[PDB]
Formats: sequence, C-alpha cells, structure tokens
Amino acid sequence: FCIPIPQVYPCITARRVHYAFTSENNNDSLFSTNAASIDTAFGENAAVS
Amino acid sequence: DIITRPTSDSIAAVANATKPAAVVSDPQSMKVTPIVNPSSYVCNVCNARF
Repeated sequence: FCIPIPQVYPCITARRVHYAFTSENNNDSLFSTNAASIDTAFGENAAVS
Repeated sequence: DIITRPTSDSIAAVANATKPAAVVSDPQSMKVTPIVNPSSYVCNVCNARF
C-alpha cells in the first residue's frame, strides 16, 4: 500500500494515481501523526486515542 | 522542382525571440505509466512471449 506522509502546512499536492485500497478499517496499529509538531494540516490528522 | 526564398531578417529575429521550451521539468507532473507493458510482447495465438 502507498500512503502520503502527513504534512504540517497547507501544501500543493500533485495528482496521483492509486489502485489498491482495502474494504474495511484495518488501521488500528496507527498510533499518532506529526507527534512532534503543533498540528497536521494536510494528511491524516490522527491523535492519541 | 522547388525553391526557398529566405525570410527577412527582421521577422526571423522576432520569431526566434519568442520560443518557450516545449518540455519543462517540474516535480508535479501527473505521471502515468503506459497502459500496455512495452517490455514483453506476447503472441496472441500461442501466448509465446518475446
């Protein structure tokens, strides 16, 4: 699988081509994103549950 | 039979002045791979590849 790295500022993203993606929510192993920064601007804004 | 009377110097200078590059390189280019793989070629009848 290919996943974009979450960014901390509003960026300009190039249009990308994707083909694969699952059918359920198999995302439980994700802990947090941009932990060291103040906020996630573009990517998946995951936070500690 | 053919001939070619060369164009005037003035208009040539103007034309050559305005010539943007037709192939510019930038990181955000919307890349798309070929639909059919150009590497291998398959015999459509006996499926022999080359």
